Amino acid sequence: TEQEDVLAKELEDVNKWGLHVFRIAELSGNRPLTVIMHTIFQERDLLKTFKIPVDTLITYLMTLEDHYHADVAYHNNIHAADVVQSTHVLLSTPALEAVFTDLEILAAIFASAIHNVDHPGVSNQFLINTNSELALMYNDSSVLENHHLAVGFKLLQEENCDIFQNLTKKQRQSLRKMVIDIVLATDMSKHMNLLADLKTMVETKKVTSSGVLLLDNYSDRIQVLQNMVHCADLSNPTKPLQLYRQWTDRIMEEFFRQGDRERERGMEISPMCDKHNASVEKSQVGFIDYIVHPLWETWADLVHPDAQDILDTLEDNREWYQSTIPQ
Amino acid sequence: QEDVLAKELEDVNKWGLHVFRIAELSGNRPLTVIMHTIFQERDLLKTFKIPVDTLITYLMTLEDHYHADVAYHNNIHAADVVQSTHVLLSTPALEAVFTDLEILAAIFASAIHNVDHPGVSNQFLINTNSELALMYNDSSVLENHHLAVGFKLLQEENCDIFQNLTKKQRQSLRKMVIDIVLATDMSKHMNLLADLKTMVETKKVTSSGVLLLDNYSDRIQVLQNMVHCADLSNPTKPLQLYRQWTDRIMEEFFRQGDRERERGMEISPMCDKHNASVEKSQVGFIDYIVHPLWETWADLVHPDAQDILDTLEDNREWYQSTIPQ
Ligand SMILES: Nc1ncnc2c1ncn2[C@@H]1O[C@@H]2COP(=O)(O)O[C@H]2[C@H]1O
Ligand SMILES: Nc1ncnc2c1ncn2[C@@H]1O[C@@H]2COP(=O)(O)O[C@H]2[C@H]1O
Ligand SMILES: [Zn+2]
Ligand SMILES: [Zn+2]
Repeated sequence: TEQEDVLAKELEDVNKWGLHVFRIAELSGNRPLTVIMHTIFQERDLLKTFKIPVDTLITYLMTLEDHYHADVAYHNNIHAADVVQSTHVLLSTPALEAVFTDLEILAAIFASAIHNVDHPGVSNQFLINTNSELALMYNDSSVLENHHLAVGFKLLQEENCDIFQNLTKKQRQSLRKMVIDIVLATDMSKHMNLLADLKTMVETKKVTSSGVLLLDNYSDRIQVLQNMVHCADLSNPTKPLQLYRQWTDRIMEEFFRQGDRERERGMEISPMCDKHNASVEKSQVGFIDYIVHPLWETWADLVHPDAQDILDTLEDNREWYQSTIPQ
Repeated sequence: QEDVLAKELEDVNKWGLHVFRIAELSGNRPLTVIMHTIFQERDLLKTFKIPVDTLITYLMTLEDHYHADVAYHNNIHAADVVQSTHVLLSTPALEAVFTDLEILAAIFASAIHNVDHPGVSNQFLINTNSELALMYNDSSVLENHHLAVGFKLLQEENCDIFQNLTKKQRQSLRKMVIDIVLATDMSKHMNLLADLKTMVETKKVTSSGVLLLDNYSDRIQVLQNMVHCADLSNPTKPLQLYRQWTDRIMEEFFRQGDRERERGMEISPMCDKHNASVEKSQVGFIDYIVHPLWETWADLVHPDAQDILDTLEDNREWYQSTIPQ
C-alpha cells in the first residue's frame, strides 16, 4: 500500500537526467506516461495556465497510454514517458530560460507524449516493403510519424479527453501545427538534414544580454524544438549505463523480432535485426559514433555549457561498449 | 450511339476533345472509355500484359469513386486531365523521352489524381477539423487521399492492372505516381513553376529540337509539370469547353462558400456568390497562374505548345471583353 509513497518519492526526480523510469513504470502499475506527464504538468503549472481539468488530463493520459503496445519491447509507453521527461529536462536548460512560451512548451511535451503511439514494433521500411495498410494510407512517407500524430490527436475526441478544451481557437491552431512539425521531424530519414540545420544555427548563433539563445522567427523556434525532441528520442546512450543497457536490450529484442519476420518472408534483414549475425556492442558504438554523438555534441554547443555532463556520460558509455569489443 | 461515341473518340489525340459529349455518349463513363481508348492507342495492354477485363474492371471501379454530384472535381475532369496528359506526352519535343512504364505512370496518376474529391478544398477540410485533415495532419490532405484510394482500388477483385509488372517496375511506378499527384497540390505551384523555369534556362535539346533529360529527377520533374499543366488546362481549351469548365467550378466554389458562411468562417476567394465576379476571376486566374505556367512549358517544348498558348491568350482577351466599363 505504501508503494504509493515510493512512487511519489521517485517522481521527485522528474527534473533530473537519469530518472528511474523503469522503476516508475513498475511502481505505477505500468502507467509511467500518465504519472510522469501529470507530474510535469503540475510542476510547470500547465493545468492552471491552460485551464485543464485534472480529470480530463488523467482520462486522456490513460487513454493515450492504452494505445501504446505493451507487447512491443522498446516503442512502448515507457519509451514515451522517457522522451517526455527528457524533453522536460532539456526545456529547463539555462540557455533556454524564458525563450519559449507556455504554448510552445506545451507543444513540445505533448508531441513527446504522442510521438510513438500505436507503434507496431516494426520500422517504416518494413511497413513499406510489405505493402502494409499504413504505408498505403500514407503513401510511403513518414508512415509511422503521420500515424502517431493522427492517433494522438484523434484520442482527444474521446469522452472527457480534450485537454485543450479551454485554449483559444488561435492557441489550438498554433499548438496543432507545432506538434505536427515536431513529430514529423522524428522521422530518421530526416536526421541528416535536421542535424545540418542545427549545426548551421550553432555556427551563426546569437545570444541575448543574458547569454540566452535568441530565436526571433518561427523557423528557428520550431527548429530548436524539433531537434530538442529528436535529442530526447535519441537520449538512451546519454543516460547512466544501467538505464542505457536496459533500453538497448529492449530495442534489440524488438529488432530481432522484426528480423525474424523479414527472414520468414524471404526479405533482406534490416541492419541490427539478424539475431544469427548480430554484433550488439559494435552496433552501439556505431550508433553513437555516426548518429547520437554528432547530434548531442551539436546540441551541447548550442546550449553550452549546460549539457556538458550529458555529453560526458555519452562519451563514457561509448568507451564502455567499445571496451567489450577488444577480444 | 455506340457509333457516335466511337467517332468522337477518334479525336483522342487532339487538344479540345469533346469530353462532355463523350461523357454523355458513354453513359457517364468518360474516364473508362477514354482511358481504355488511350491504353489501346499506346498498346499498353499488350506491353504490360494487362487483361482487358482487368483494366475495364479497375477503370469502372475508379470512375465509380469520383462523385457524380460534384460539379467540377468529378470523373469528367479526371478523363479530361488524362486525355490532356496523353496529348502532352505526344509532344514532338518529348518524343521517345519516356519509357512505357513512365508513360503508364503519368496517365495512371492523371486518372486517379482527384478520386473521391468531396467538392471542398484542403483549406476547408483543415479549418473544419475534418476526419480527412485529421488523418493526414493538414499536409496535402486531398492529394494523399486521392493516391491512397487510387492504389487501394487495385486490390479489388480483378482490378490489379499491374499484376504482370515486375516487383521493381511496381515499386518504380508507385513512386512516380506519388511524386506526380502530390505535385498537383496548389500550395506547391510557385515552387514547382520556379524549378520549371530553372530547367528551361539550362535546357539542352538535339538538332531536331528534342528535349534531353539526364536522370529520374529531370524526367519526374517534367512529368509533374506536365500533369500540373493538364490539371490547369481548362483556359487553354476551345472557349466552348473552357466556359463549361468555368461554370462547373464556380458552382462547386459557391457551394463551399455557402458552407463557410453558414459555419461563420471566412469565405474563400471566389466562393462568395453574393460578391462574385466570375469574369474578373478568370482573367486573374489566367494572368497570375495559368499563363505563367504555360508560357514556361511552351518554352520547354518550343514551339510545340504555341497553338495551346495562342488559344489561352484568345480566351483571356474574350473573358476580359465581357467585363464592362
Ligand atoms: N539504444 C539504441 N540502440 C540502437 N539504435 C537505437 C537505439 N535507440 C534508438 N535507436 C535508433 O534510433 C531510431 C530513432 O527513431 P526510430 O524509433 O524510428 O528508430 C530508432 C532506432 O533505429
Ligand atoms: N476554370 C477555373 N477557374 C478558376 N480556378 C480554376 C479553374 N480550373 C482550376 N482552377 C483552380 O486551379 C486549382 C487546381 O487544383 P485544385 O483542383 O485543388 O483547385 C483548382 C482551382 O483553385
Ligand atoms: Zn521514439
Ligand atoms: Zn484536378
